[PDB]
This record gives sequence, structure tokens and C-alpha cells, in this order.
Amino acid sequence: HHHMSFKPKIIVCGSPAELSGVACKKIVEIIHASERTNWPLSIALSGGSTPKMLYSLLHEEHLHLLKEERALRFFFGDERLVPADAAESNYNMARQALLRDIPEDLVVPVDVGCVGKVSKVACNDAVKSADAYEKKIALLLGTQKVEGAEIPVFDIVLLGLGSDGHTASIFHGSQAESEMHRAVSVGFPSPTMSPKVWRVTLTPITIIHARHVILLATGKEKKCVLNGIIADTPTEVPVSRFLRNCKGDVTFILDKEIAENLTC
Repeated sequence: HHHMSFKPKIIVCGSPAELSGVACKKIVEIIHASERTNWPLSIALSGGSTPKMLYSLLHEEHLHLLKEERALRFFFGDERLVPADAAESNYNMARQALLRDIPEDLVVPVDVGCVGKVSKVACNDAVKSADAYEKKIALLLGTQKVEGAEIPVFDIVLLGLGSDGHTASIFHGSQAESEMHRAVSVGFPSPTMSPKVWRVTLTPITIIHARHVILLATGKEKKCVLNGIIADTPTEVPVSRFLRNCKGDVTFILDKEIAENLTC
């Protein structure tokens, strides 16, 4: 017909505090759908407060599955080039909530040692950190030829939608914005976005080839950027428009307020 259709699985939760519960259920369902011989399944974690609650929920209700049964190998979709123990570290937050009790081989942080080996982190520092994380992912997961570049294929990618419609640290204007060959790249936040630190990020081509993608989005204030992913024919789009090209199983987990214009 006249337009390409994008039909992700949409789950709308009544209370924004129900999103972590639905995300946890989805992740556990994906784990149990996979034969134990394919475990551990690769997950790329997002930062932020909804993820932090999802990871605390996994820790309180699914520790046996993750620690004893080694169901998941935890990677980061992005990381701030700040110390591994800083308040702005995605690894620091995931570690406090969950990863402190996960076997060490199943926890794969970005090496951020370049911070404090330099006075001010610059683009070239971020790029060497992205290349180092790419090599780490390639070793642990292996890679494959995709769309005719060899890309690791993540089992799960967890994403959050920013107020500017960014995801991971993929910003309009970033090295990552349209990156279709490298698995990992870099991004600096746009003017309205903090913290003002360089980030290592997975690229669109990596997310596009993940077996499962789970986007968490809340707030009436993100309804415009969400509509620019979901609507077929809008004039203006956010950078997360690329999620329409996802090859895997896509789930959007929403609150009522962000979902007011959807036919859910």
C-alpha cells in the first residue's frame, strides 16, 4: 500500500511505576524462550531511573536465574566517559542495583580508564574507548555479515527515549547518528541534554540487528518524539526514527500520558 508500516508490540501501563514490572516480565520471557545451551543471552543495558528500577526488580525477584543459572551477559548500550564509581556512570548504577551479585565474566563494562589518564576527555579518547569495547563485544559474542561489515548480534537491547527523542547516546550531530558499519561509536549530548560528557554508544546498525529490542518511554512531554517514530508520514522526526528499521522483535512499553495519540 502507500506507506511502510511499523508494527512494534505496544504495551501501555496505567501507572508509569508499572513499566519496570512489564520490562522485567518481557526480559524473563525472552530468557525462558531460549534453550539453556544458548545462555548466557547478551543484553545491552540502558541508564536512567526506570532501568535502575528494572535492575533492582531483577535483583530482588530473579537473582537465582541471573547468578546461579547464568542466564544473561550484561553489556552497556552506552556509557559516560566519567569514572566507573561516579554518579553519572551507567555501570555504577547497574552495579549498585544488580551487577554486584552477578558472576564477573557475565559483567562487561566499557573501559573508562582514559578518564584521569587525561585532564579533559576529547573525541579521540571516546573513539579509542569505542574501538576497545567493539573488540570486547566481538570476542565475547562473535560477529556476522549482515545486509550483504561484521556486526555482533545482541539477544536483547534495552533502550530509553529521551525528551529530545535520542536513544542510547545516539544524538543528531553525533558520529553515531547514522553509523551503519561500526558496531560501537561515540556521541556528545545536544545543547538541552546533560551530563555534558563524551559517551561510547552502540550504533543504529547494532540495534537494527538485535534479536529483541525493548524501548521504555514515559511522559506527556515525549509524546511528540514518540509520534515521530510511530507515525508513517510525519514531516519532522527524532534521531530514534531508525528503530522502524529494526530486524528483530520490537516492544515499546509506554505509560498512558505518552500513549494518548496511539491506537495502542
